Amino acid sequence: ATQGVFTLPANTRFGVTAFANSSGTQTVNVLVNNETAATFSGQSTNNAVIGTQVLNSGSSGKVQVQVSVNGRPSDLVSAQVILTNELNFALVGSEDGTDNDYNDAVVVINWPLG
Ligand SMILES: [Ca+2]
Ligand SMILES: [Ca+2]
Repeated sequence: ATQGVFTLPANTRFGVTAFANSSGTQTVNVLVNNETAATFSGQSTNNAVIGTQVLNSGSSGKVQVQVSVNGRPSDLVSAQVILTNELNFALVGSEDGTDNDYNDAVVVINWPLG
């Protein structure tokens, strides 16, 4: 199925944070309104934060995460969790290789902020 796409409440601030666990340099692209809204890049094998930023959900609430390593799109897994009907986590893992640890770039989106 389509992965890494999440519908957020409109005009809502959310945080997006990316970690790396791979030999390769990860390029995390965050699209709000089908237009690019933030880009994280970095390399780590120790869960290093390669980016963190607060964005606004925009008119449509459509937020998309895309991961590529060396210009090759990683395979994505994703899901959304809601705790006490109020605290939202949009979760993405990605695989750039063959071991299928899906942690090569990990992306968390959380809202609401404040
Ligand atoms: Ca991997
Ligand atoms: Ca890995």
